[PDB]
Amino acid sequence: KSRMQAMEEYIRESSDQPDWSASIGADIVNHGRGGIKSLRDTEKERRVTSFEEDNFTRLNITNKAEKRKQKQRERNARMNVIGGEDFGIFSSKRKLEDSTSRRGAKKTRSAWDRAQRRL
Amino acid sequence: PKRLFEGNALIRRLVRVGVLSEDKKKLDYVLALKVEDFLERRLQTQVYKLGLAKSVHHARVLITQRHIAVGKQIVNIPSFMVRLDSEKHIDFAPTSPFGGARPGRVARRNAARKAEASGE
Amino acid sequence: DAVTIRTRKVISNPLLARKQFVVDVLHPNRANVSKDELREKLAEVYKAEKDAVSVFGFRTQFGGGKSVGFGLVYNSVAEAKKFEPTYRLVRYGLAE
Amino acid sequence: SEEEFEGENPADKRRRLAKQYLENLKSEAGDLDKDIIASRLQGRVFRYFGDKLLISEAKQSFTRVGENNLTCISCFQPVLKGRLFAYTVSKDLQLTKYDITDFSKRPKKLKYAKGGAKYIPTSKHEYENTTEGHYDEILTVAASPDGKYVVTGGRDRKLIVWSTESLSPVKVIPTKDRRGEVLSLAFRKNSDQLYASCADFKIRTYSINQFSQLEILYGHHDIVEDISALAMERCVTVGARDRTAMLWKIPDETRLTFRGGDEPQKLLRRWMKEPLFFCEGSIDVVSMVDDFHFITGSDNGNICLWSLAKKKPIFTERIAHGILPEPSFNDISGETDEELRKRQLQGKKLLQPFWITSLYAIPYSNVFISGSWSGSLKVWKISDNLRSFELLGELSGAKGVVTKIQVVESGKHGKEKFRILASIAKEHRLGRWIANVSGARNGIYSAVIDQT
RNA sequence: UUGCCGUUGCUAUGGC
RNA sequence: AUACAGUGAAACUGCGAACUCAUUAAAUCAGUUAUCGUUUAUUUGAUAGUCAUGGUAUAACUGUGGUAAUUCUAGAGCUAAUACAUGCAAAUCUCGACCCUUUGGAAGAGAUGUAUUUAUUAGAUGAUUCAUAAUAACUUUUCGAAUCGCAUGGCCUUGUGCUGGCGAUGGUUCAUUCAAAUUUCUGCCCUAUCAACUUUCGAUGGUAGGAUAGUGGCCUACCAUGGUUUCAACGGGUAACGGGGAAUAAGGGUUCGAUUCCGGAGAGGGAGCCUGAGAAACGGCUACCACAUCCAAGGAAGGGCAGGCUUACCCAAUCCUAAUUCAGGGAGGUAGUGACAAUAAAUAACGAUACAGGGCCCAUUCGGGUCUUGUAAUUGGAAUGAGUACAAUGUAAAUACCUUAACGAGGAACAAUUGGAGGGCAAGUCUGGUGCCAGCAGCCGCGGUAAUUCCAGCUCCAAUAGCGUAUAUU
Repeated sequence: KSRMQAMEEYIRESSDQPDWSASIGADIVNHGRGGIKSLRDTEKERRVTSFEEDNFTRLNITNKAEKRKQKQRERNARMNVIGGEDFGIFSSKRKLEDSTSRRGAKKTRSAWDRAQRRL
Repeated sequence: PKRLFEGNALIRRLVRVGVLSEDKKKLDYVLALKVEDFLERRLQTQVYKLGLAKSVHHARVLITQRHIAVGKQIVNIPSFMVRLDSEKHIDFAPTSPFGGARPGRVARRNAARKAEASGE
Repeated sequence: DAVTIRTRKVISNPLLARKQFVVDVLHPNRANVSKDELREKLAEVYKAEKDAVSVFGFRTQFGGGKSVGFGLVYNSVAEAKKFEPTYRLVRYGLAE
Repeated sequence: SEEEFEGENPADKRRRLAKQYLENLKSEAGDLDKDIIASRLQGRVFRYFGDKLLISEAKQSFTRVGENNLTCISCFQPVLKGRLFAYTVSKDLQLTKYDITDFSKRPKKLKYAKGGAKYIPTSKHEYENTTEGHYDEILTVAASPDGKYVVTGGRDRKLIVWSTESLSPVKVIPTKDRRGEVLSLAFRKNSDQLYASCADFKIRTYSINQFSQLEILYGHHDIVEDISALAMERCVTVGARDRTAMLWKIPDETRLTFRGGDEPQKLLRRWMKEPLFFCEGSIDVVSMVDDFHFITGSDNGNICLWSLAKKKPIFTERIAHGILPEPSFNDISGETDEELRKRQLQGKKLLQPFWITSLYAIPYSNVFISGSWSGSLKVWKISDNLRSFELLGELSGAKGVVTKIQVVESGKHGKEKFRILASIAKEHRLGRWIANVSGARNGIYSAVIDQT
């Protein structure tokens, strides 16, 4: 819920760990009509394939969930994702400081707490 | 923090898309971006620029007739946006007669008719 | 022209006495691989009979070239009869 | 928050906010089940023999070969009639089989197959290129670990699989592309699977016993010069001018990308805080120390030790082979005044380092060998903490361009005898850029090393 | 040990 | 199969069968208790000593008939039970004198189901009149296997004696589980243009009883009198299709989705009743009231939902219910008709030759600016999508999807639209005139419909699977 993608991108810079990119052509939704798969789509597809390979069953498309997915995710991918990169992240009104703020335990309210943090 | 993190994110993904250069990593350069910068990333334009086609219309015809394969898969949409990692791998499909495959139906009919004429 | 078969996640289930494995069937310049010929191939690989071998759930990748599915190999034909469902027995022709 | 941390730089603020973000997610955020599932169902370096080796007392035997420009050598060693073989491919379109079993004696030629101009196809239509022989130069060769087959590939855009006994082709496999020249071949260890790296930015995987192609992987901005693979189904490729090293998961068609990113200005600043720094132009050769570590040689002489967990190299040995000799002062200018000639030498700027043309790491071990046209192979030992390597020894027997280095073992577990075979040629296997190297003969260089 | 040549052994390595 | 023995219709037996219309703010709901205040079909764990085998009454089934007739009926004849009815002193212990002889054998003295109702008497828990054990009785009073299939058991006593193992279905009480009923405290709108409410179905308690599965004014006698509160008791409005972090979320919509509880009542309408572990039953029965159907006019039976201004396939998945693996499920899944809002393409791409000397831009005109352009001219091979169509995959089956051989273009007739601007023509027509003009216009001319190849199909512009008009409005 508090995961945000600009944060994830800066963490992916500051890690120094390689990030397991896929091959060049495997990312394309069918013949370029859907486009390049976004990172969230690839992660979800990996999770579904792991689930199917574990249970030895392939999920039939439920009517309501499939209709909701085709109405929402495909339209959002066409509107925001441009060549595998989504730009609706900047049009969104969510706030980074809500996640980046300490907001709870170890918020350093006490002056002696600040002194202990300095020490 | 909003400016720091989202400006860095926006600049990085614009670079990965390819409309923004590697040395042009500023928000004012993001502002100075224009429509033609995105239009040069179209697969029709990219095929023409790489020189697989003699024109943009020939490039569109090649793409819609499925000779062009970007990476592993054949792309048949001329409006496919091409990234920095993909622009080197744009090439003719293996199934295409232009790159490494059997000739098409026109050449096969012509060759069969010529063979029938030679037999006659 | 020969098809290639890669078996992954091979798990032995002694309660059913089955071998359960994900099958990656790699097929250049071929449409897809028939299940009967594939049962022959896995039967010869695992040294069990075709009647013991069972495959299902094949999904073909975009652009062809790879079909991923699930495969069960039994130890006995009669045990495959008594554990296998009637619809897959009809598909395989083993039972009416 | 901002008032407390107002003194921070922008990058410092980014770091502290990333730290607070990670702490918030760790605050906001079956194993036995996975274990008992896996019960119903990758190795480090195990052999440590760098310190035990004696190198100065090792013999050096350089055997001449009539072929021009021996591009590659591949050695077959049996795995427990016990014979050890080698196969050498040259630019003279010739594949030669040798027996290397007796370590004391020179390698003995058994037979040879020479392609010629008669193997040029008449159709040239990119799928009729199935001729039995090679019509263009052969760059690389590999020997299948079971021992029945040897695979040759080169600039003729085909892979020819030969039976070892008759040295005759049992299969020819076109790459089916106008642009793809097979630069490097690597067999998966104790497997029939072959990974070929082509110049059309591809890595093709074949199963040789079935003579089929499993899949092709598309990853590089430039040509894929070298590929190396250990026992598990994965490989490491290097491209030349993209300056990346790629670790490919073969079944998952995914890749880890490693980029050097060295800055000579930064190195000069580091030295000033504490010389010639040549920026890296291309990565040529790669080898796998184990399943977590691989080592790459570049054209600026850099030998880099890489781990899978770190994008940057762990270690870098710069100008490992040396700096090329200064150009002749009477040749460079052509004026009468020798002071003008010395000025036109322009000092240290025209100096260029040696390129690591070959590099082999003995698998699951700390010893690796680097070869260039300096006239000396170099043997290096990786430290036990695996962060760095040092130079154990220098083998000065071979003179010329070292195109390919292989090591074979024949001894007891207490006492192992290692034979190092390098295919020495007068020219680089890719091109004729390197000029007039002094005293270079085409041949096979063998060094036999015994541990203490 | 080399396509050829030369030297050294009768095996070592200089040239093309 | 010389009792039956395989598979089994019918029947008996057993188990299950627990959509519409109205709007309440301590009510509901949400949690939280309590049940030392209660009921149990099932599951699970315990639990019972106190005739080699009893008597019937019927169904299905035979037959004889009545009715216009119903799942309607009467008379006569049959036989079964895990149906119904009936029904059986020994053994184990304690105290064992004494004997030997220590473990031991024994003179003897004594004891001994369960349930129901009540009176009396003595191990748990913080706590009991609770558990349990007694004593005297009581009961339209029970329960303490007359059952079934797989094995043919081990003895010697070869008696055809003794008794031999795995399982079914029963049955008693207690516990458990599944529920449920009450109960506890904690929480939800506006308002005094709403200050008294309750005894106006008893209001607040006490005693006794009735009732219930059980506490209880739940009800009934008798007896006291109370209980709630301007801190808003109480009342009104609430659009209360409401609210509940109830609910998975919102994996970067500004607060949005999705799920769940709505609360109650009814199943032509009032009322009474019944079966079950669980219903005041979406079942049935009686009377009453209103509809309505068939009839031979004597009688007989019945209870709506979708549509306008409804189907097919299936238990394969998911899960549940039966004597049960198997059966069944309009739970549940799948498919079909259903442009609408809106999608990604295509309707051609490269050339070659010939011929011509003009093409375009600006400007009121006068004019000016510019330079490889024009052609309904010919011609060449290449490419492939729509389609046609083989298979496999896919699924209970099929469709669809994925993959996919074989065919698939010159008028590429494999025939794109929609709107706008401007001409020109006749032995033609109409109108106005100061000859020969001006205007309106012109599918209509003079012959001709196999008749004619004609401004060659008159030129130009724009959007393009879209594109106009009308009205309203910024």
